[PDB]
Amino acid sequence: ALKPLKTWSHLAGNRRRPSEYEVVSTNLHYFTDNPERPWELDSNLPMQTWYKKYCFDSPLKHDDWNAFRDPDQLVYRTYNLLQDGQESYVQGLFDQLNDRGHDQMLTREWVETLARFYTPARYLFHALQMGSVYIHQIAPASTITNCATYETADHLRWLTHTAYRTRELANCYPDVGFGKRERDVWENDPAWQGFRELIEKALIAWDWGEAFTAINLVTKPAVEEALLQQLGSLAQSEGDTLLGLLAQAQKRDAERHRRWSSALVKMALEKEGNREVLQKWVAKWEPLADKAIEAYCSALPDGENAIVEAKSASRYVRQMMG
Amino acid sequence: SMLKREDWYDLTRTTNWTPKYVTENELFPEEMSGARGISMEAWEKYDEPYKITYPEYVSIQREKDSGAYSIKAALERDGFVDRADPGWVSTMQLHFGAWALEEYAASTAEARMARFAKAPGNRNMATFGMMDENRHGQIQLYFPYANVKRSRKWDWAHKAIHTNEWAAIAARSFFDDMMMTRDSVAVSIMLTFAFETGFTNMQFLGLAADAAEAGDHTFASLISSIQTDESRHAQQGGPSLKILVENGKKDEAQQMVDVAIWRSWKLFSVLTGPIMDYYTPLESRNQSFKEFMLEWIVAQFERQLLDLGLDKPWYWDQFMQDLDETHHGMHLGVWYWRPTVWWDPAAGVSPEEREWLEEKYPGWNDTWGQCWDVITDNLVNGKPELTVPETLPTICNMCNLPIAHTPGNKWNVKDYQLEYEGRLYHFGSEADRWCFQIDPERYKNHTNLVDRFLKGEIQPADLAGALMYMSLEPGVMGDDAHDYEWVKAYQ
Amino acid sequence: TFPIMSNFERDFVIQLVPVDTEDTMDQVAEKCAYHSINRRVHPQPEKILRVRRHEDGTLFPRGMIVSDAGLRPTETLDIIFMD
Ligand SMILES: [Fe+3]
Ligand SMILES: [Fe+3]
Repeated sequence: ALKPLKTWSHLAGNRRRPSEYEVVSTNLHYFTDNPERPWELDSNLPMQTWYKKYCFDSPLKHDDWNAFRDPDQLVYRTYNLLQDGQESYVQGLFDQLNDRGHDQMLTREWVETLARFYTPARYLFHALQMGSVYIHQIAPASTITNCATYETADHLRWLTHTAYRTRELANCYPDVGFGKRERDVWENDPAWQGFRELIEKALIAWDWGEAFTAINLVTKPAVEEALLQQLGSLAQSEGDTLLGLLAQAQKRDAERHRRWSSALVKMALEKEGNREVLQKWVAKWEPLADKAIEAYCSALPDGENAIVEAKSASRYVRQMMG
Repeated sequence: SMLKREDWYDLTRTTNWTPKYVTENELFPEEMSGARGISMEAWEKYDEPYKITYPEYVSIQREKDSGAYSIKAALERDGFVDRADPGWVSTMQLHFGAWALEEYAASTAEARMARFAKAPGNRNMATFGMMDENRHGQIQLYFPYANVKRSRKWDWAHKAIHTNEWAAIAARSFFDDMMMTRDSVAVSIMLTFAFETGFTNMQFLGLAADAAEAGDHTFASLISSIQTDESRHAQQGGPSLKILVENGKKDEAQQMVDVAIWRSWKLFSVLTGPIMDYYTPLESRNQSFKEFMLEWIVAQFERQLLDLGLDKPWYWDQFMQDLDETHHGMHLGVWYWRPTVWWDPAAGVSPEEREWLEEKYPGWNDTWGQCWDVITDNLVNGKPELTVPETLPTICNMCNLPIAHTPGNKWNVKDYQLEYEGRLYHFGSEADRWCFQIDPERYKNHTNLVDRFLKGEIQPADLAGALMYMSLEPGVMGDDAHDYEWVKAYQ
Repeated sequence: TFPIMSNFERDFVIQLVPVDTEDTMDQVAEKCAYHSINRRVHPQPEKILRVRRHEDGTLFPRGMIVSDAGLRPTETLDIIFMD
């Protein structure tokens, strides 16, 4: 007979007893087992081809993508503990700011600034939701996939906060057309038209290393600095205490996505030529992120200073990774 | 104060826009999205009937795990597992090996829908679906891991799907076709409607009665937790069908419905039936595998299907008939070929088991009972050796299962062969063959285990060679659950 | 050498059976029997083992060679009891 093991056979010999994280997240994708024929069917279906083209054949290379570990070590159980806690905090804020009548106290120029700069963001957030959900279904290791996992449910979290506040805001200001106009603002407004082309175009980069870089490394920071950091700085000096707080609460999600991106980038630099592969993709996409961030921040109060801080905080993200 | 859900919930799935810097076909390619010439506007007409929003999800689901992990930590040092019936130990080893990575894989099939659906309501419900399946695979690895020092076979909760053991190939074969290689809408249908709504939702309720009846409260709490999540996601296929029936596409919707139920049925007749009729100790049966099918699965299909504007599959009557046989097939296949699976199949043919079997299925002893007559006489006669095999069974080219059917006095075993581009294919049913023929580009150059064998790929090319090919070694390869203890009733 | 698929009469299962190009219906039948008689089927020596093509029900005569039967590799055969 084969003898009973202390852990799984793929974790045997670690010096150290595997964690719940490793126990439930590692070495779980099985399409990577037969690269010449991912799925147990004919080797020429479109999805066999999609997966060989965009997963296996990606210029970003490593011998062992299953060695990756999410530095926050999230599993589903932990993720709901953390986010039920964060949402008690954010729903408490909605509850109690409403009780006070916070929305009734905002100036009319602010109300108008929300309608144009704040609530159409439901579209930009659903889009990074899709973007990160694509990364999940093409990444080469289940521990990578899991990070896009929890990140996607965060993007849906921000969509959600927005749907809700946008309704609260139409209740207070039935004539602004909150709820009715975001699609147009998103479709037609110049302040939106650099983000929109950054993400419509990034949403068709199918190479898992290219989707990664463009969603995580370049689009999400330009979106986070424009929409969380600078619209919520602006909210806060403008009297909108709720958005100010909201945005900093969602930035907590964004910093976590960055901790895992930064770790993946670390693991990529182990292999020669990966940096160059990644620097080339950043340089493809960065110009569209500079467009985004100029169209947006320029239309905001204090314009050029918003542009300049967003551009360099966003770029300091990637700086910090090599 | 807080808003009422009903008041703001649409704005959460008001997320479609008209693309500009890329084209629609570029944003949603048809091989991923599968929108079928139906418009973004027509698809927005899609309406999940169970709403759920982010913060509800996380608080509700935090407390589903609080409970389940709590129940498990509480009974851990009691070790029920070491005292359980061995057809029950084996039901759980089969469960975890066959479903735990397939649960995880389904988050990608969920993600497929999440990215690529043109129904903004599917994209968000598929994002909670994606979550659920993440949980399901994670928990159903965490639970068995508790048992790893008891037996190498519990390592197969992880390892199964990384193997070319035949049952594993049969599972990947199902999942890859239903949910890993289909366009957004095909998957909503094939997977969430056909399989999850149509089979696993009830299977899992039953599965959970049986845990609890067997004294296994950890596994009862486990399975019935995961089952309370199936609705929020299994619902996704319903509304896609309605939109395809209402635009020019009833036939296509029909055709995937037919495909996916046959295939679900076939997986089901090997994975569930064998368990209900032979491993569940006799006095703990309710109803037969067939009674369960007619009361809880089949009625519902006709119900769903009718309200949808769809028809019963062309195969329905035959299907009806096969609830008398197919699993008796897959049972005898498995026990006979026990060293080739990762658990210990339970024969289920004591005298008392046999009169149970006779009143559930009249004819049994006349047909099934025969081979079991022979095999029984052999171990009574110290010839155990003729109760293990010497060749491989013929494997279906569709479900990747043994071709099998009524034996003894009403012998009806048939092979539904098809020659296609210079290759002979073998099919266990008219339906298995029709799944192939309606789409042979999907299946053509796949090779089943027997095929591989015949082609040179399994080396040394003998039984031991095949055991090794399949990653099976003594200590995992399967034997008689109750260790031929039941042979004694015959001497 | 040649692979075929034995549908043994009153067994539950079709099985893979190697035969030789040089056998006879009779010796084919016998090679099949190894896998079904006294494993899951009872001997009928009142009876004769006949070999008939599964697809169109054609009976091959006891004496005939595999090599003149015109079988497809893996072709399915009925293995029957008459005289
Ligand atoms: Fe599940
Ligand atoms: Fe499910």
